[PDB]
Amino acid sequence: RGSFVEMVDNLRGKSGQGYYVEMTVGSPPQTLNILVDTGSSNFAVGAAPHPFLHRYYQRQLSSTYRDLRKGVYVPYTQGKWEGELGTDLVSIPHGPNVTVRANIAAITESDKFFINGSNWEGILGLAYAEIARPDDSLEPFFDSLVKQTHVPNLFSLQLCGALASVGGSMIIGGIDHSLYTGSLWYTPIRREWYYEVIIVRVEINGQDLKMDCKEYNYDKSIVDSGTTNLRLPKKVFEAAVASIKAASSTEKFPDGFWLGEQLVCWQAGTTPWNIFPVISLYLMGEVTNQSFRITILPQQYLRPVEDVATSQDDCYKFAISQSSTGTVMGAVIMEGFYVVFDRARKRIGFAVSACHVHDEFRTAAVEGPFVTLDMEDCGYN
Ligand SMILES: CCOc1ccc(C(=O)Nc2ccc(F)c([C@@]3(C)N=C(N)OCC3(F)F)c2)nc1
Ligand code: NA
Ligand code: NA
Repeated sequence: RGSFVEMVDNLRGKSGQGYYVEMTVGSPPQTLNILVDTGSSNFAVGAAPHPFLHRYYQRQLSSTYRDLRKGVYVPYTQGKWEGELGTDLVSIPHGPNVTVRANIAAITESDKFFINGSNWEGILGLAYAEIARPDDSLEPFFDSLVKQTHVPNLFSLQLCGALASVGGSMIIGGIDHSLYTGSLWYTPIRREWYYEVIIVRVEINGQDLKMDCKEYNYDKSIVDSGTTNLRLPKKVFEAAVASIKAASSTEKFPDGFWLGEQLVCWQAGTTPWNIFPVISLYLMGEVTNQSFRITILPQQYLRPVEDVATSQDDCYKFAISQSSTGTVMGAVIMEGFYVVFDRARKRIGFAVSACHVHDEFRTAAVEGPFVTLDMEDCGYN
């Protein structure tokens, strides 16, 4: 409990391509890099020589592979994958010292799923059986892990943002206290499908947006390591952009910047971080009428875009975007914080991440308690 030196720094990635962990599947073990995704529930790996993939799962080489004789077709908003279901032995080399027999979807056809130039070749869905494909009887990886071993039913994620390499830690079965400063504050998991939570108040530079709080969770809010942006429901995004624009008035930007339709660039070394406001989300706390708040910086929500082969300078993408699927606390929130997915107690903890990017005027923050009434009304039904 509290100290997991073998798992610290077991995540890697490149800016904008996600965080992956090394895993092995089959006997003898086949090594694969697997995207860590708290916003889905399937363990699905490339199983055929797609030209973007460095490595793929070759079932015919595993003596422990069992075929489930069932296909799975999974369409997303953009892109899709299709695969064949099976189970095999799975390990995490920089994880606990155990082997699990787990469901795997061997991906045999996909479209817009794998990223050209990325170093991962499958996805580890860490959320619950209820959003598993094809249905909730396909047991997710983490549930198999907790059933078959003595690993405690929680994991924690420290995502450290930055061609450029990102890194992080996924502590499986526990919390490592060197990964955060101050205290952890916990918000209830409202329902176990996504890691769904409830936002009770939103402030821009300390100014309340003053919306009905059910607008903040329309139709859900979730914590998702497999999404880059802070996504906000359309109505909330309009109000939030309007405050942000007002708060940073000392400079003007094309409208398209705020919509993610164009980048903005300044000369190297001179990003004026200080004209942009902090953003605070208050979350439902553990006790009636009690909330706490997490605050991120422009260093989290203005993301550097390295590969602009038609510019000299320092270009950034605005990484807060409008959503129709509810609020998504993606890598933009999570790179501020050490986040604890405490499934045994159905709660999610946040603490200031010991690695988050900041400057000498401001820092990400997790603070409470605050008195907030009517937090139950904030959930959408
Ligand atoms: C800081 C960068 O963070 C990231 C960058 C890229 C990526 C990435 O490619 N994610 C990614 C790729 C394919 C995919 F299928 C998914 C799914 C299943 N999972 C989530 N939660 O949302 C989109 C999705 F439902 F389709 C995510 N993720 C995080
Ligand atoms: Na057990
Ligand atoms: Na600590």
